[PDB]
Amino acid sequence: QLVQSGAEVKKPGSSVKVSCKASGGTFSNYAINWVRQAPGQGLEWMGNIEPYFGTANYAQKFQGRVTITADESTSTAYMELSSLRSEDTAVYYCARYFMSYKHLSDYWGQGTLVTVSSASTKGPSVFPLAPSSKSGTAALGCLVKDYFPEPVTVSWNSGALTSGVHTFPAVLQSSGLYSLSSVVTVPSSSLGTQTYICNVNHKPSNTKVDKKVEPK
Amino acid sequence: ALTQPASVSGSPGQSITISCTGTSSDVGSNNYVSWYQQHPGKAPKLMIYGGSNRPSGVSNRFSGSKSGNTASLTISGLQAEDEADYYCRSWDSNLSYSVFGGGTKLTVLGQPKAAPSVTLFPPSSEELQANKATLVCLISDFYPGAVTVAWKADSSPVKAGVETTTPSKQSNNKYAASSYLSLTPEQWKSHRSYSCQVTHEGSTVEKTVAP
Repeated sequence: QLVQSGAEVKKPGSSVKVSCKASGGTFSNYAINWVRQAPGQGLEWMGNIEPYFGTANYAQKFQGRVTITADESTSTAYMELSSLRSEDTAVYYCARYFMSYKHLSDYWGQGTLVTVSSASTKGPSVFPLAPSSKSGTAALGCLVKDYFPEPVTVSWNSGALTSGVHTFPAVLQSSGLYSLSSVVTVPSSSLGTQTYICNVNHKPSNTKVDKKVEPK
Repeated sequence: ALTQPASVSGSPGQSITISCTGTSSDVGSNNYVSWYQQHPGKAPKLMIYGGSNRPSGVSNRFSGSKSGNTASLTISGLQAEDEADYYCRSWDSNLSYSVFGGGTKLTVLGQPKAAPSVTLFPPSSEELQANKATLVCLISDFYPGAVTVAWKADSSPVKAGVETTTPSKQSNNKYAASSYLSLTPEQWKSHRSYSCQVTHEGSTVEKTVAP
């Protein structure tokens, strides 16, 4: 129903445009709401836009450097926040109410992580974490190193291997760059007879690194 | 905005209520108040709307009350899953301005303690050749998220040179955490073995690895 654009970095004075595509099916035409949430903080309403009238609403706190527009031609709403300051670093969501069964309910997008930084976008370095020895069951995985900004999306076997996977939360390095890992639990007997591959996606740099893992 | 208690606690089967108290220009000015449930790393789920109505599909264990300038969410038959941050929401009478509460961290007590399941990986050959050496220590499904990591070199506290994460509320309510020890592809070979000490409550698991 709601699919948002991808994560970006933006220098401390720039602007960013987040897109929300209402691709669902509906007889309800309620506004597209925008709510952001900074890491660990709570929810914050920014404003919305009633597609019909075109009338947009803005929480005063954002009035002046935020503009919500909807392109009816593509059923895609947009939120542009400008004069970007460091505290604008957060996950931006779009939401919309609707009638399901004579009862209200509201769908939320997957959100987008806008990172306010004067740092350059760096692609990750993917290293294989070969199994055996220190792994009945053996653990193998990938070490996604030194990237920026977040997030990174680790998958196995293009998506087939969706069982026993464990992609951990990234860690922030003193260098300011990010590093994360993704392990998998697999039958030691399947090792030699199964091809393991982690497909790491870092949309912020339009990079996808497909790395194969194995032992000696 | 709207103020709600920073946190609450409760044992299974028991039931508590979270209060959200605002003013007469918001909560006290209509029945446009709702409650959202937000599990770690997920988007908020609408639990109660228009003061007391529940969306279709939400457990009727959740009920919403409203009176004067404050709203109340009551969770009964408390289950472990109920654990998450809860937010209250208000809409002005015109539906042209909404505002959320500060959020309240609910935590279900009487939850079985689990020890960390540690795993340590040595610098990949590939990386070493790339003149880098990175040790990766993945701490898994424990409870509570009260763990402390310490790295050693042969047997001596290689404190500083590390980077650990913060416990992250996993799916199954337990926690997980990483820990990376960066070092020179020389300092790794020129040393017997490195280890990752993961102490947590009584238990203290530690995995060592060597070139």
